[PDB]
Amino acid sequence: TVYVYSRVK
Repeated sequence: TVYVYSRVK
């Protein structure tokens, strides 16, 4: 679920 945490920024 980190894929998004890295995509957002």
